[PDB]
Amino acid sequence: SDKNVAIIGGGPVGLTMAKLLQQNGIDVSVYERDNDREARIFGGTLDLHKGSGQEAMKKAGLLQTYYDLALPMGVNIADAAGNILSTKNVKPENRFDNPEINRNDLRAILLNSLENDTVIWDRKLVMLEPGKKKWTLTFENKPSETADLVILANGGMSKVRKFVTDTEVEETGTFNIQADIHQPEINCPGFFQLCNGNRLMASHQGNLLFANPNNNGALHFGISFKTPDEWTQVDFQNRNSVVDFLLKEFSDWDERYKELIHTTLSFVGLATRIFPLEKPWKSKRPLPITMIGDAAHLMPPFAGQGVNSGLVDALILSDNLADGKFNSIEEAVKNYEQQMFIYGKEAQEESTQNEIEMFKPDFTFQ
Ligand SMILES: Cc1cc2nc3c(=O)[nH]c(=O)nc-3n(C[C@H](O)[C@H](O)[C@H](O)COP(=O)(O)OP(=O)(O)OC[C@H]3O[C@@H](n4cnc5c(N)ncnc54)[C@H](O)[C@@H]3O)c2cc1C
Ligand SMILES: CN(C)[C@@H]1C(O)=C(C(N)=O)C(=O)[C@@]2(O)C(O)=C3C(=O)c4c(O)ccc(Cl)c4[C@@](C)(O)[C@H]3C[C@@H]12
Repeated sequence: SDKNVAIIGGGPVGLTMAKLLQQNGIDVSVYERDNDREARIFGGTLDLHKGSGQEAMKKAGLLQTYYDLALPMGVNIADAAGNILSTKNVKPENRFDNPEINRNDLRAILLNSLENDTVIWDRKLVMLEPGKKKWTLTFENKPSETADLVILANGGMSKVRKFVTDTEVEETGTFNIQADIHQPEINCPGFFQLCNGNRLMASHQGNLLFANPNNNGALHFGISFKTPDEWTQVDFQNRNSVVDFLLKEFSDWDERYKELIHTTLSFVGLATRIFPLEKPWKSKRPLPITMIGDAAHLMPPFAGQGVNSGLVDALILSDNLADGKFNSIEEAVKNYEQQMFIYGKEAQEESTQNEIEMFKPDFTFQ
């Protein structure tokens, strides 16, 4: 390689891709939407499985650092009334597939690992266009740049996939509402104490509640349900409008959980989406281009596949792009994509499948 790569998106999947390339010498860049490095990343915690997510960290020398920040966490399962199954973390296993890390923390660990100015902040890729030998990358109100390989690694809603595949995202039919509570122990004591330093999942009448009670000192919860045919007709801008819907749905549940709803300051309602690995991707492409993470195989969050498969993506493509066991870039990508279409479709089938089971009328996590 006498060339350069451009990864669109500073996600955990993108930044990883960046490290694994950079430590092999390959000249690389990460164009990130976010306005600066201390931008707050909304969402839960992530857990890197020992088979996969962890392996990539290993190969970047960051596995250790990952544990250092990660927190092993037990899981309580609950009725609407009260407790059902507790499960602590047995010390034989607290260093594996469990350790829940804060999304920002992971990025901090990743940004450290990269040379300075590897990530160009406030760069919102609006358009991608292939020239003679280089792609031309267009960013909203910033100068364009060019590169010899673009790796799309920029979210399940990537607006810029066209050169790789005509496939488009699809809503699965469920919906998720997600929120944070700061100082959970004061603002939802009832709920905090039901968690008891442990994650919490409870299900009742095709309504699922999940919670982590300790995400860097804030509780993050999720509510889930098949999308109402009524929908759409809840305003995620008016908190009163969201609260009123959740209370109608959650009327049955204990006083403790209703506190949680009534306390949340603001909600983030996004539908469950899939970007299916259905057709093979375009086999004639103007220049070399590929996709990793959710830009590749966006799938329902109901299985902890997601970041893990996506990190595997980096591990594989990065190896391919460095070992010198391929004759052209085309071939190295075209090979990574074969493998991903395999464990990828697996991960998706699994997630879809878990999705179906949970919202089935009468479900218990036991
Ligand atoms: C509610 C919820 C819960 C989830 N829970 C889990 C889980 O528990 N375990 C798991 O493995 N997965 C989970 N997922 C999926 C998980 O978040 C993703 O797999 C992973 O975070 C996505 O990694 P990524 O870097 O490929 O995507 P992203 O993290 O979305 O990274 C893309 C990056 O590109 C940036 N970007 C977007 N557009 C542009 C652009 N135009 N130009 C430049 N940059 C851009 C974004 O800002 C972002 O920084 C969950 C998803 C949701 C919605
Ligand atoms: C966003 N939503 C889907 C869930 C959610 O709201 C969570 C949260 N911390 O509040 C999660 O734990 C989740 O985001 C989350 O992390 C889950 C998770 O890790 C997981 C894995 O890895 C394997 C099997 C299962 Cl059944 C799960 C499971 C159900 O615990 C999911 C739940 C989701």
